Amino acid sequence: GSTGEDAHLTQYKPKEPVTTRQVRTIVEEVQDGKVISSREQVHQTTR
Repeated sequence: GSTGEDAHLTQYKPKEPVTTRQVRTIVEEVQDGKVISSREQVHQTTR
């Protein structure tokens, strides 16, 4: 009987009892994936 196969990430978000940083507000924006219109490209199914 062959063994199974899977994957996982060893890294994880550390949960501290108290954070020094106030973290009043956060941001997350990049140039990539801007999506100006996404109409120039043409896609269709194999049918």
